[PDB]
Amino acid sequence: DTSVTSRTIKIEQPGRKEPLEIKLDKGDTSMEAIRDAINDADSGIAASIVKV
Amino acid sequence: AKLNVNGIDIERQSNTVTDAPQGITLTLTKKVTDATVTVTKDDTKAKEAIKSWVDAYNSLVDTFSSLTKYTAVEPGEEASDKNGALLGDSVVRTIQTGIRAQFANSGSNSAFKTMAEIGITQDGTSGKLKIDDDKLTKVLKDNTAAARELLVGDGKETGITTKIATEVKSYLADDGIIDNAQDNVNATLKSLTKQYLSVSNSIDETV
Amino acid sequence: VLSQAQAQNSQYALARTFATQKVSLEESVLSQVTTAIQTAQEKIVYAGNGTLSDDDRASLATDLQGIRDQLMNLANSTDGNGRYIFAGYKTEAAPFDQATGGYHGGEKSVTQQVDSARTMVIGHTGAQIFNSITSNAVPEPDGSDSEKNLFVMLDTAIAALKTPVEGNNVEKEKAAAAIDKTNRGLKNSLNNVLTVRAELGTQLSELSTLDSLGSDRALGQKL
Amino acid sequence: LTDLTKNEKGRLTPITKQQSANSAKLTAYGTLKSALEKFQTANTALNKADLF
Repeated sequence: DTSVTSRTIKIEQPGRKEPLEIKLDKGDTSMEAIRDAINDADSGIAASIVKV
Repeated sequence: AKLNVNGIDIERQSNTVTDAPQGITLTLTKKVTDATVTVTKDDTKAKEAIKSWVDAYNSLVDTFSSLTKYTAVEPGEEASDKNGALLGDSVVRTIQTGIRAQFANSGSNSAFKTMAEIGITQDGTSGKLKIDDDKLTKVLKDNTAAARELLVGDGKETGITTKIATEVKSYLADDGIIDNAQDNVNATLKSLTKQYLSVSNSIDETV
Repeated sequence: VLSQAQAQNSQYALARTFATQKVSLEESVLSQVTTAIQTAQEKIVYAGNGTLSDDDRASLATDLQGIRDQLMNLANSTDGNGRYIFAGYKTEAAPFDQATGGYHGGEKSVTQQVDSARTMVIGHTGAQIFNSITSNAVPEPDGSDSEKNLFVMLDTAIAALKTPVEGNNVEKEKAAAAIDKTNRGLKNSLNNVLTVRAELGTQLSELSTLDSLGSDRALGQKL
Repeated sequence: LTDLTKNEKGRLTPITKQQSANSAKLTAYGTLKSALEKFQTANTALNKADLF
């Protein structure tokens, strides 16, 4: 959404003790921005973009 | 061309598929069933770049020390003995101080605040950099993002390498300590050449 | 009368050569002082991390102790003739103690006449290269008073570092404040060392060239 | 005339020594710039992020 300014992605796994939090600013709703956010955290979860 | 990668259907116009997933180029030769492509991370390129950077720095420090090489004379007679060289010049002092100041990073988001954690440390007496391969390899394997954002950083104004490059470029480009040094010493050379011509004229007049 | 005036200029020239050798040794020792100070700054920045184990801080403390050992060894360096370059006016007296590091040489700065016309402080007191703080540098916010000696700065640093500060919020805060003030004190000390090199460097570069030019002018005036 | 030329050479001895020192300084600056540019090449080779 355009209105929100702070965003969090919470990922819970059975093997992971404390759920992972991914932080997104206001201007990072772009798909490339989400990929970079999820990759840069280096939590073991890899995000990618596939053009069908 | 029609293929299927991890349950996603891909259709292309050629036998070189490149954007599924982005960053993998596949060359198709014949129809295949359930092939496996494994991509694993390698850190050889980064370690080679770091090693070459350290070697270049060590060579630079050797040259800098040679320009300051001095030989003490026990009785007190004065001779060349390579003692003079470039002693007392503020240029070498400024260059070394700037580089060593840049060794301490500013505004690094990573936990590491210096180059010791990555594994490059300097002997106190020698003042030259040396690395430990095992710790460096382990750090590259575990936290590559932290090392990248420490050394490369944002690539513009944050990180050890970019700050070193910025200050070195400032020195070399114009009015920088080494470039201003070259300009000022060239003006000094012109004045000294005029002085040598004047000395030749004085020799002619006296003789 | 050529021989006598030439001998006078030659004895001033011998004083100049001894001064140049002394200040060249000063340049070498001060360069090794600069390399050590930079290593100490790197070590303190490593210690600047918020969280560390007891082993890490103990290793940092022993490395800093080694750095101080090298630094005083350079400060207590003996010249080839057996004198101490940084002793001051009296060469025979030891410049610094191994433990306290106090200045035992002549307080009055040694005055060597490079020429009859020009007289200045050629040799510097051994204190100045550790025991002087410039005013142009930014003051340390923690305290108005800044202890002059370079030794006592990093000694206070190791004093804060050696004591296990974990477990008490007030003690962690005091350790952090001590580390902050000691690192900015290291920066101020490095500024002082750089200024000392600039003054000494001019003496053995532009002033030494000035001495050579004055000798040439005296030769021309005699001629 | 030989004594006058000898005295002129004696006066030039600081001057010619300074000339040789200036030539040595220029060669030192050339070598230092070569080493500094080699180091700049190595640094910029490190500055690329795709290695990580």
